[PDB]
Formats: sequence, C-alpha cells, structure tokens
Amino acid sequence: SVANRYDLMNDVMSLGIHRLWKDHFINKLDAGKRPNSTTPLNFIDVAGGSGDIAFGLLDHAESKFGDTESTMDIVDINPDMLKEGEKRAMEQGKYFKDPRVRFLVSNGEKLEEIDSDSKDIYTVSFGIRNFTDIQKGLNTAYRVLKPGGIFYCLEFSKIENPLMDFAYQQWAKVLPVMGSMIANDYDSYQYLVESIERFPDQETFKSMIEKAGFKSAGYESLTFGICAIHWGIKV
Amino acid sequence: SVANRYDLMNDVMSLGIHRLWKDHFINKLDAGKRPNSTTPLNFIDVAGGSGDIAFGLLDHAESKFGDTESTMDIVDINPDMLKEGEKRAMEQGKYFKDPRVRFLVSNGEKLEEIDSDSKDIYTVSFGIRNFTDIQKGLNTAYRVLKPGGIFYCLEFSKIENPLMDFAYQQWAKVLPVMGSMIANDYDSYQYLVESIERFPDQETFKSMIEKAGFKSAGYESLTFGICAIHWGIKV
Repeated sequence: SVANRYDLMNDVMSLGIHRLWKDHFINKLDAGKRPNSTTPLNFIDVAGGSGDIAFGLLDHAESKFGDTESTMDIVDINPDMLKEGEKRAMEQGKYFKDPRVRFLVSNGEKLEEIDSDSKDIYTVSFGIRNFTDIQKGLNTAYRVLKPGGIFYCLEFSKIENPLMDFAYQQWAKVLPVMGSMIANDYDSYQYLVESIERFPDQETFKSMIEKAGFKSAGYESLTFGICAIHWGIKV
Repeated sequence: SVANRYDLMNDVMSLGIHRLWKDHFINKLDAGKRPNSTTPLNFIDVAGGSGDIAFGLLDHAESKFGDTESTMDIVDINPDMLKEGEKRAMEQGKYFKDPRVRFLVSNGEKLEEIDSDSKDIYTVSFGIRNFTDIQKGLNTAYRVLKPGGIFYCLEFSKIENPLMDFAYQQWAKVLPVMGSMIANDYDSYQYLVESIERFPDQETFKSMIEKAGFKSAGYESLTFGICAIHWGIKV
C-alpha cells in the first residue's frame, strides 16, 4: 500500500505532529455552507488521494455548520492513492459511494477534467512540493476557482531559527541512512528530504501565489516554520 | 489515546518496520490447533493490551489451521491500553464480547489472577524491557505455562552490525532532539532510547530465560539485532 507508506513517512518526518498541523489547517480554513445559506459549496482537494484532508473538511463542515450538501472532488495523479481513499471511506462507513464525493485521477498541473471557475475551496496538503512544475500547479489552481475562491496550502517550509534548523538538517541526513539500512528504502527518504530542501521558503512561495493571480496572499508558519499554511483569494 | 502514542513511537523508531517484525514473530511461532487435532490452545499475551499481537495470533491460527477454538488472555497493567483493545475489537467486528478472548488488568510481572500451569503459549511483544524486574517477569512466565509450554518474546536488543550500530547511535541522539523541538516531548523519546539501552543483550537475556527454568532457549536477531525474538520451553 503506497498510501500507507506516505502516512508512515509523514509520521516519521514530523513525529506524528503533521496530524495536528492538519487539524489546525482545517480549523483555520473554517470552510462550509453556513446555516444562514442555501448555496452549497464546491470543494476540490488535490494530491491527497487517501483523503484525510478531504474527509476532515467534510467532517468539519457537518459538525460545525450542519453542512451535508457541499461537494468534494478528491484528485490525485496516483490511482493507488485514490483507491486507498475509497477503501478508508468504505471501512469508516462514510463518503463511500456518496454522490457528494468524487474520486478522480488527474495531473495536478493540468486538471483538465475540472471546469474553470467551478470551485469555491481549493486545498493541497503536503503534495505541492512534489509537483514537477509548482507555478503551473498554482496557475491551474487559479483557473478552477471561482471569483471569491480560496486557495489553502499546507506544506513543509523553512525554519527561521538557526539552532532548530541545524537539528532538522542532521535529522534529514540520518533519515535516509536509517531507511536504507532498516527498510532498504534509501530512495524514498532521500527524495522526501530533497523535495523539502528544494521547496521555496515562505516569502518566495507567497510571491509565486501572487504571480498565479491570487490576492491578499498570506501564510502562517507552524512549529517554528517546519511547515506553513499559505493562502490566496481569486480576484 | 495512550495506545496510539505507543504505535506512533514504534513507527518512528523503526521507520514502520516493527510491523514486519511483528508479522515474522507470529509466523515463526506458527501457533494454533492443527486440523488433525482437537485440543484448543490457551494463549496468554502480556503488556500489549491494545491487542496488536493477540489479535494477530488468533487471526493466524484461524486462517492457517482453521483454529477458531483457542483462547486468549490479553493482560496489561494499564486499563486504558485494554480499553483501546476492546474499542479496536468492537470496530473490527472481531474478538469483541467474545468468550474466547478476555481482557484482564494485571501487573505483568506477577499475573496473580492467572493460575499456574494453565497456559500453552506466553507472548510478550515490546513490553518486557519496561518491567521494573525482568527476571521476576520471566519466573512468572515459567509459572503460568504448562509442561511443554512456549515462552515467546519480541523485544529490542543489541545491534550486532557495527555499521548499523553507528547509524543507530546518531539516530538515538537526534531523535529525542526532534521530540523536543517538533513534539515538545523530549522525555518520551529519551525514555524509549534509554529503555532500549538498558535491556540485556541477546546472550544475557537467554541466560535469564534459562535461569527462570526454561529449556532449549534460543533467539533470532532481527534487522542486525535492533531487535530479537527469544524463546524458552517449560521443562
């Protein structure tokens, strides 16, 4: 199971703390059809096929706003990931065979199957660092949102403090060595560490988001900047 | 959820490989009433109240031998761990409210509620290193088992590959540091590292097993001795 591996890797990298970042990410977004409204919202979640963010967005909308009508497209380029999503949906007995929830194979940079100006909320969580073309992803995220749409991102970022950054770098050195020796999994851990290293820092990423067309771009650094929430608004 | 924290920490320490050590442990024991036999086995599993190993032992017996009769005493000194085991059993739809499987609170070093010479298989999986008196827990294992009973133990051990040892030493230094920085939890990770360091090596632990009175004792080192399986047979 590929999704089991990503979960494992995320748990190892962040010592389980990514679960709390995600909880925060959802709470902060505070998205959903208000009891004062009759228009249901249209969600899209990209590059998290196994669905922990998508389901949590939906769960949050239900328990806090009574929203049970908002739709959700869960999109990933990896079919295996979406398969694990559906399986988890079946096993938890929620969002499996649900008209509201669609699982779709699609390239995160193109999203051809999705209509321009169709979406209200776009989320990408710990996936965008692996896009071969990050800007094209952000541009594409601009396309599919409606005016007044919100782009929300959770991704690894840059640690500001030198002492913490130094510790993290030693952690990033040892991680692929341990993986190799213990799990014959050098390549996976090396790619993970490199994709974090290569990812733009808070300010650079915010600019790339404004360059895509989004306005009132901001970010909140979490756990000293080991990761960050970025946002944007379409026109 | 105390059981999920142990799971998380085991995943992090072993990079998920403890799951494979656990499968190998169950498969190597190969316990269960054979089809040309009519005698159910009486299993006792100590200090794994969540029931990871106990459920797996029962599953293995059923899928491989058709054994649906053997009994299992899941024993843990922590009622919260057993509580999680019962919750998992209910959510699985297996081993919950099931006369075959008892969840019992008891100090694993004493097992006072457990009768002498009543068990066929004793298993302890990543628990015995945290016994305040290990020899006492071994003697108790000897007591509860029948003549011919098997003591089977999965535990961290002494690494026997110098290169793996060198990598591990770096790992054990930086891990609790990440615990401090990311998890605000130095203590748990350092306690884990120290608990492993204080455990007897393969040969010393074998001796202790023999000291308890077990015969034909042995061990198999896993992943260069990062952990090991130890066994003993009652008289």
